[PDB]
Order: sequence, then C-alpha cells, then structure tokens
Amino acid sequence: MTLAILAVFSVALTLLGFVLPPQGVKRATLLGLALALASLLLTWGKPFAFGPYAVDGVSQVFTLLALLGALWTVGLVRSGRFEFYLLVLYAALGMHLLASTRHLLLMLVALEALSLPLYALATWRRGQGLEAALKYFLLGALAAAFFLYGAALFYGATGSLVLGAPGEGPLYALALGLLLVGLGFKAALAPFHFWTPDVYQGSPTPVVLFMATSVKAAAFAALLRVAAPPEALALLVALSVVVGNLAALAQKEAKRLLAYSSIAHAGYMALALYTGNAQALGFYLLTYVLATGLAFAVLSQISPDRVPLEALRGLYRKDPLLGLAFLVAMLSLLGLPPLAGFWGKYLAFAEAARAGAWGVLVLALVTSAVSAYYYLGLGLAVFARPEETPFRPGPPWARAAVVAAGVLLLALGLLPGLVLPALAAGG
Amino acid sequence: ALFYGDRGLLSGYFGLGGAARSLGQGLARLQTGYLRVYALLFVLGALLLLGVMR
Amino acid sequence: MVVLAVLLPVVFGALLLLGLPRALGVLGAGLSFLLNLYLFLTHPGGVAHAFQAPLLPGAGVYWAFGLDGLSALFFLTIALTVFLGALVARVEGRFLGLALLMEGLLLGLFAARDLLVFYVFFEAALIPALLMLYLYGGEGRTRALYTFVLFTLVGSLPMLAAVLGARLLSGSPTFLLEDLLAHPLQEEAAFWVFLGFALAFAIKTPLFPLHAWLPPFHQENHPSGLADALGTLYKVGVFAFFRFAIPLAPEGFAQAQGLLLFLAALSALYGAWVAFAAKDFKTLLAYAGLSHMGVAALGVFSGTPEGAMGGLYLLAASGVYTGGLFLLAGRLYERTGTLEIGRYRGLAQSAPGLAALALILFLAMVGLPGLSGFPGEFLTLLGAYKASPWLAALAFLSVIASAAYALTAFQKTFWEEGGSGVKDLAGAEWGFALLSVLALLLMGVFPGYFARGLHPLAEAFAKLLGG
Amino acid sequence: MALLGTILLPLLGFALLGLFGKRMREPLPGVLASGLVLASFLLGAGLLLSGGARFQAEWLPGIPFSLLLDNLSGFMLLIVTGVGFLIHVYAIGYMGGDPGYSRFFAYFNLFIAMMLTLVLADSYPVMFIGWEGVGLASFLLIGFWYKNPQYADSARKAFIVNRIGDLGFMLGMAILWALYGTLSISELKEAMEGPLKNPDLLALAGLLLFLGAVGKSAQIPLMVWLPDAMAGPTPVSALIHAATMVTAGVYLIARSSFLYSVLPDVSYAIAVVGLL
Repeated sequence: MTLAILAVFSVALTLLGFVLPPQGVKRATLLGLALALASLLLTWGKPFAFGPYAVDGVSQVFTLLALLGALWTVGLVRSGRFEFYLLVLYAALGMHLLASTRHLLLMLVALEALSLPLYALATWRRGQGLEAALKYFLLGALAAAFFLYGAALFYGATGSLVLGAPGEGPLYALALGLLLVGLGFKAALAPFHFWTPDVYQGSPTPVVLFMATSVKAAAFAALLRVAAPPEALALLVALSVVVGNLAALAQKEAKRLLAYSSIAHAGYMALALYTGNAQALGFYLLTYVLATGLAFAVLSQISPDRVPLEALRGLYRKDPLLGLAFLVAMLSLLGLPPLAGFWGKYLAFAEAARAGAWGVLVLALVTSAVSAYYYLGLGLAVFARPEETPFRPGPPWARAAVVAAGVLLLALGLLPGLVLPALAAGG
Repeated sequence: ALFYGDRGLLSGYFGLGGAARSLGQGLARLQTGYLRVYALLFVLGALLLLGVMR
Repeated sequence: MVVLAVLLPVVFGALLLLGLPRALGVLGAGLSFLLNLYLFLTHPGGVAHAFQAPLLPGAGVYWAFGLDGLSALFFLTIALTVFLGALVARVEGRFLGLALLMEGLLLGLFAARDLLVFYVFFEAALIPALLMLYLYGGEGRTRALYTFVLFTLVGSLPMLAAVLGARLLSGSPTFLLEDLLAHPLQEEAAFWVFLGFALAFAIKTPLFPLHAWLPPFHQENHPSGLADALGTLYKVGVFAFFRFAIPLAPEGFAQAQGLLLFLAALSALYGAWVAFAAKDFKTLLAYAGLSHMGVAALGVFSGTPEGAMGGLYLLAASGVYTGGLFLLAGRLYERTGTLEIGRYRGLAQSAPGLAALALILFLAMVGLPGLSGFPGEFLTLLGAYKASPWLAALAFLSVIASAAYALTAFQKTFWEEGGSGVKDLAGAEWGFALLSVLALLLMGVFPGYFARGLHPLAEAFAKLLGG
Repeated sequence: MALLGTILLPLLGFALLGLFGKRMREPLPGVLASGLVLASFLLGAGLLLSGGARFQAEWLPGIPFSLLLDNLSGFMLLIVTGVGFLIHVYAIGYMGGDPGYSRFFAYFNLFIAMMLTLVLADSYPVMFIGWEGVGLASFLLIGFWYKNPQYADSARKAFIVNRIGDLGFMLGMAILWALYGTLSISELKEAMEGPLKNPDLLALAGLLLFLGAVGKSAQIPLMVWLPDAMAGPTPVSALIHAATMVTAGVYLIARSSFLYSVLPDVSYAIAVVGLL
C-alpha cells in the first residue's frame, strides 16, 4: 500500500501547487518520496497483492532504486515551476506500476503513465531538447504499438493477459517478441537504441540522471517478467554490446558517450534474463544506478545543456571528492575489482554461462575489455589540466549525496555478502 | 632488425586499435539524426529479431 | 596469521597515501618483510595458517588463504624487494602508498587458495600500476598505459568465462582450488578453458608475439623505476600456469605443449638478443625480463619437476634482481639525470661500490653460478632437454647474448674513460646494497634450503601429466 | 670440512680487499693474499699426505655438493697454490704505485679459490661453478686498468667466448643427467661402465664437453680470445696462461677419461684439434 502513498501525494500536490510555492511543493515531493522509500524498507519481506498489482522482490528492489534516483534528481532541481516536480512524482508512481504487475495491459498503462512526463521533463526549451523530445515521442509511440500488438497476440495464445501462462509455439514466440521490442526499447536494448544518444545529449543533465537511473531500473523490472527465449536474447546482447562500445569509441561528447555506455550495460544486464535471477540483477542495477546518478549529478554541476569530454577533466583540482567519485564510478561501470560493478558483472556472467551461452558471453567480455578505452579516457581525465569549461561546484547537498553513493559502490564491491544475502525474501 | 620487427609488431597492435575505432565510427555514422532513418532501422531490427525467434 | 601479513602493506600504503609521512612506509615495508620471513619459517605445509570466510556463499565464494611453500618464499621475495624499493626509492612523489598497496595485493594474490580470489587480485592489481605510471612521469604515458591495460584486460575478461566453466562444468560446490582439483574437467571441455587460460597468462607471462606491452610500460614509468620494479613483479603469469592453468585443464595442454615450449624458447632468445640493440636502460631491462619469463615458461611447460621448480625459482630471483637493477638505474638517473648507456661513461672511477653492486646484479642476471639465477636456469635446461632437446638447445643460445648485452651495458656505462664524476653513494643505498647482495648470495649458494617446499608440488603436478 | 677452509680463505681475503680495499697500505694486499695462498697450499698438502679428503653438503634436490680430494686433485692443487703464491710475490713487487692493489689481490684470491673449487669436485655442477667463476675473475683482471677502451673489448670477447664454451658444457651436463640421473663423476663412472647405452648420445656429450674445453683453453675456433689477454697485468697473464683457466680443459679430459677412452672417434678428433 505504498502506491496509495504515491497516488495521494501526487493528487494532493496537483492542487496544492496553486496555493503552495514551488519550493514548498519541492519539499513536499521530497517528503513523499522519502516516506515511500521508508515504507518499502518496513515492508521488506511483506508481500502484498490486491489485483494485477503484485509486490515481489523485483517490485521492492527496483522501486526502491527508482525512488532513490527520483529523490536525488529532485535534490538538484530548483526550478520555479511546481510542474517540473509533479511530473517526477507521477513518473515514480508510473514506474512503480510497471514493476509491480503481471497484467500485460496494466503494463501498457504503466508504460504510458511513466513515459508521458519523461517527454516533457526534457524541455529546458533548447531546440535540441525539443528535437530529442520529438524523436523520443515518435519512437516511443511506435514501440507502444509494437508492445500492444504483442499483448494482443499473447491473448491470442491464452485466455488471460497475465504473464505466467503456459504459452503456445510460434504465436507465443511472436507475441513475446513484440512485447520484448517495447520493453527493451525502454531498457535501451539494441537494435532499438538509436533514440538513447540523441535524447541523452539534448535533455538537461539532471533529467538524464533521472532517466539513466529510474528508466533502466523499471524497464528491466518489467523485462524479468517475460520468458524471453535465449536466441533472441543472444541477438539483442551481441548487437547492443558490439555497436554500443564501437560507436562509443568515436563519440566526442560526454552525455552521448554515456548513453552508448548505458546501451552496452543494458546488453550486459540482459544476461541475467537467461536465468531470470532477479537477485543478481537487482544488485547489478543497484550499483549501476548509484554510479550513474552520481556521475550525472556532477555533470549537472558542470553543465545542464551539454557537457564535452574536456569538461570532466581537472575536476579533482576543482573538487577533490567529486574527482575521486567520478574515477571510482568509471571503474565500477567498467566492472573492475574490488568494485561492485565487478560483482554485478560476475553475477550476470555466471547466470549466462549457467544457461550455457558461451560465444555471446565471451564477446560481451572482450567488448567490455575494449570499453576501457573511453572508461579510462573519462575516469583518469579528472587529473588533467582544466580547459575552458563552465563550472558551478554545487551545494553541500549533492556533495554529501555523491560521497555516500561512491562509498556504497565501493563497500558493496568489497563486501557483497551483506545485502546480497537479502535480495530474495529478505531474512 | 628484430628491434625494427618489434616496433612493427607494436604498430600492428596499434593498427588493431585503429581498426576497432574505424569500425566504431562507421557504426556511429549510422545515427544520422533524421527520425525516418531511426524508425527504419528500428523496424528492420525488430523484424530481424522476430525472424530469429523461430 | 596470513591475513595480517597480506594486509599490512595495503594498510601502510593507505597510511602513506592518505596519511603522513613518507618515511613510515619504509618501516611498514620492513615490518612486512619481517612478518613474511617469520611466516616463511616454522612452515609445516599448505595448512600453515588456513583461513576461511564467506564472500559469496550463494555463488560459492570464500576468502580462502594459507601459506604454501611456494607462497612462503614468494611472500619473502616480494616483501624484501618492496622494502628495498621503499627505503632507497627517492621517488617521494607521495605515491609510495600505491606501491605498498600493490605489494599487499600481490601477497594476497599468491596467498589465493580459491580461484575467484586469484582472479580478483589479478584484475585489481591493474589500478596501482596505472596510477603510479600515469601521474608520475613519461610523455606517452597514457598511450603505453592503454596498450598494457588493453592487453591485460582483453586477456583476462574471457578467462572469467573460463573460470565459470571450470567451476560449473565440473559440478564443483565452490571456487576452492581443492574442490575444483577434486572434480577435473573432461575432454573437449578442458580445451576451451585452458585456451582462455593460455591467452590471458601468456599475454601476461609475457611471451614473444604478445610481449609488446613491456618496453613501453617500463620506459614511461617514474624514471626512478619503482613502478617498473613492481610491474616486473607483475609477471606472475607462470605461477598461474603451473598451479591453475595446467592442473585444471591438462587435456588441451597436452596438445598445446609443443607450441607453448616454442613460445617460451623463442621469447627467451629474442629478448636476450634484442637487448643488445637496446640503447637505453628501460628497454634493455624489459627485454631481459622477457627473456627470464621465456626461460621460466620453458621450465614450467616442460613437465619434469626439475624444470618446474627451476622455472619458479628463476622467476622469483629474476623479479628480485631486475627490481634491484631498476632501482639502481633510478638512483644513477637521480644523481646524473640521464639513462643513456653511451653517455656518462666514467662512472666506475667515481662510483666506488655502485659499479660492484651493478656487476653482482648483472652477474645474477646472466645466470652466473653462485647466484640465485643459475639453479633455476640449469634445472630448467635439464627439464626442457627431457621434454624437447631442440627447444632447450636453441633457447640456451641465450647465455651468449645475455653476457653480450650485460657486459656491453656495464662497460659502456661504468668502466670507460672518466667523465665529470658523479655522486658516490647514499645512506639508504648502503642498506639497500648490503641487503640486496646478501639475499642474492644466500638464495644462490643455498638453493637446497630454499626450494625444498617447491619439490613436492612440482613432482605431483608433473606426474599429473603422466599416466 | 678442513678442505673447505682452503677455499673459504681466498673469500674472506677477497671480501676485505674488495669492500674496503684501499683502506690498507700498499704492500698489505699482497701480504694477506700470499698468506692465504700459502696456508691453503699447506693445508692441502697435509690433507693429501693424510690419504685424501671427502665432503658432502646439501644442495639442489638430487644435485648435492660433493668435494673429493685425491691424487689427481691434490696434484693440481699443489701446482696452482705454488705458482699462485710465486706470482703473488712477483705481483707484490711488480704492482707498485698502481691504485687497485686491493682490487688486484682480491681478484687473485677469488681466482685461486674458484680454481680450487673447480678441480676439487666430484659433481659436474661444481666443476661448472668453478668454470664460470674463473671466467668472471679473468674478465675482471684483464680489465684491471679500466680507463682504456682497448683493454675492455678484450675481456668482453673473452667472457663471451667463455660463455659459449660453458653453454656447450651445460648441454653435455644435461645429457649426462637425462641418461643416468647422477651427474657425480664418481657414481656416474661406477655406473657408466658395462652396459653403455645410446653410444651416439655418449659421444655427443663428450663432443659438447670437449667444445667447452676448447673455449676454456682457447682452441680452434675459440682460439682468438687468448692473445688479447695481453691487456691484463703481467702476473694476471701468467696465472691465466700457465696455472689456471687452461689446465681446466685438459683436467676435464683427465677426469672424464672413463668417458673419452671408450670413444675412439672423439679422442681422435681431440688429438686432431690439439695438433691444429
């Protein structure tokens, strides 16, 4: 009954914004999200289902992550439009409904409920922001049509629209493919990845933070419910990792390169889909969410509209803690020991090998070794000479948040036997 | 002469890195920015995936 | 127990990086040396200080540690070498903490009793090296760094799939090497895993076609050569071959033995030969280290417990005296400012005892009997000749080129006509030279005392290639 | 054990004259060195007259440390010690006003001790230790006055040629380990008589051993390295060309006589090379 909290806070604030200043609405949104996160904590191991709304490990883990990213990105947003806060709340609820259900049509309603505010949140009014919003909107509506005809063919294979049905042969395969299309689109899986670089590049940096945390979390939370065959999974993984890393080599801009990196990481995460572990994947996505939110909060402190690769450099001289955290984050996103990115990568690779897919896994590993080119061109650059770059060195809010995120990344890298024992029912 | 040959071997490894980057930018040039290009490549990949699923 | 000796260099490196002052890292390395030598004594066997803790119970990962005979003398070698490099360093770049971190990491790596912990340290040791390389010198620093790092990573990441296969395809309950050795891999499945092992271990052994990372790595480091010393300690490949690669998948190694021995011989010869054409100290010593790894790989690949123990003993001692020569070159650079072999010829007359130290280190390099290199060199010859006489014979057209390059460099650097005159010796260099030559003499004259613990492992793991 | 002190003395002497060395007056290095040479001559003649000596100490597994003093070993010992002491006095005289007096006599002590370790040996590895130690001391002493490039390349070429011969030695030793597994001339000889096996391999080990002997005693083709030893001081040249570093080759044949006597073509070729 956290969904009740979200609905109540969103609907109350919708009117209260007419009586309350945007700062008051901001603080109210912060309180509501923190209370929803706490409610998730107190409900660890307390499954609660009403209808198609079903709370399992995936629901709890991924909604906790989404609320974390939402709280972080609200910490940064101070705009004098209460709307620019309300949407966040809305998106949260929507993504919540995406991970907490098995009904395919309710999945579609949740997809729309989370996707609509995300189109608008990217409107700092820069023309490229609008170009990105239009590309995003059209491709997302195309993916919604594909997902919908997949749900229709699913109902063609069985009397219910709930996942877990036995499933037929070719028609069930076609329906599952048409569902996976839209779901991986939301998860930045290739060959549906084209929107990601343009959208990440055009939108303001804190919006891309919110995206790169909550969108990917909720999309994989919805993906785990699907019984994806391993051959299509191999196709998606291979194409995503290869094209992502290769085209990321040639990129000159930080945000576009990072969108390509998120494509490669979604390809990596899709390996747990071989086993559908949802424990290892919860841990992996926890680490990736923390690191990327950190990096994009820093990028927001650098530049909202666009951040070039040189801008990242010299940050340590500018800010010591920020440079350290960016370096640690780059290494964790590379999946290097003793960092939690390595545990997530190892857990996904173990699930994939346990399913017996070898060439795909080796290719992902070789390409991930290739990724050190730009992962190092970013992580180490913290120490370079500062070139011309606008730099606003943030408030103490974001500094302490970045510190906590980096410390937690390295701590879960060193000692995963602390939380990972509790990513199932949660003893 | 073998020192020269080691120099050439390291240069060939560099050539491998350069082939990787060149392939990368050839795949990066695939994103032109016209939405029609993106939707066409989207539909092509989705058809390909649905064909593989058999 | 083992955990404390492993951790002490790491924590002291932390207290050097974050805390102050520079000097305390020297005594930390000394304390590590003392504790590693004590643990080397009274050693009953592998169980010496057994340590078991959970890391990923669900996955099957445990902190597994303990002292083999091999791990004992390797602990001793690393602790001694790093302590010498700590006192005489003169780097003072405020990064010796990174060197102590790498020392502790390599200690844990050799103390690895389970495969995943070995892999973890194998991958983690990439960080110090790249740091002390990047921000502490060199013009093409980032490029040689990318070369080395990409080589290691392209090799290593598929080896993760190899280790996942070794655990799963044998039905092992955990990653412990004991359990994995209890459940061997079957034919046409050990093939791929050993191939993944051989690429990742050869590119880091290093072997001939994959040695391209070593000269650029060694040149652009801190010119004092501390980073170069520890990177030379980073050639641990051979160990993983004998302990991990071959026993866990000997079936494919049975077929790949000829090619591996060929690579080892050709690497040795090519390194010791091209070292002659080297015009500078870093390139020369890089090719020397490649030669030594070629000989060690020959000894391990030959079977022949003689050759195996000899290759390992040669590996340890070669790390020692190569790090010694790197520090010597760094000190002569600090006092002169140039590492060219041609210029600054008169050193010997101005340098009273630095010439003799460099000469002892070089003699141990070319494998002169009475020093630590000769036992392993000759045992490896014996074992390889047992395995393949042709490859041991070709590979041992090495002492000739070894003598050539070592004496050419020593003469053109020290012996010839006097120049200006150069600083004689530093107070830290006194203890450095004393202890270095002491260790060289003790480990070369009494390879009976040492290397006894190496014999049972060698004979068992070599007969494993038998019936 | 008393046999080992004869070698231990021109080690303490070398360490004193090398480490501190010039902290002594000019005549002293010769005095200490000559005293060690004479007190090794004496204790070796006393052992030989007492019937002989044997000593075994632990070394590489399967390859122990064996010293055997018999008639053939004591003969060489007395020769080397007497000529070395005489050249020591002649060098005390001849070296005058030259720095490196201690360097000179420390290298002398090293040379004598290593030559003794060479001849007093029941195991081929110890023979090879002595071989390369003699090559080292010779390369050192030829370049005693190091300020000259001309008298550096001489010793350079010397030690390179020496190491070629020594590689031949190493390969013969590996052969005589693969076959029998002893590598101790005593037990290897007591086991080598009777059922000879792979006569090709036996003749090959003899051929490589003779190749090492050629490099040691500067025979064809390794002949060229000896004349440049003129570069070294005259008492060094005497010690290198008369008492040591050349007798090692013939002594190798004298000790491996059991091997070379059953090899007619090998011994014939050895005679041919001697004539050439």
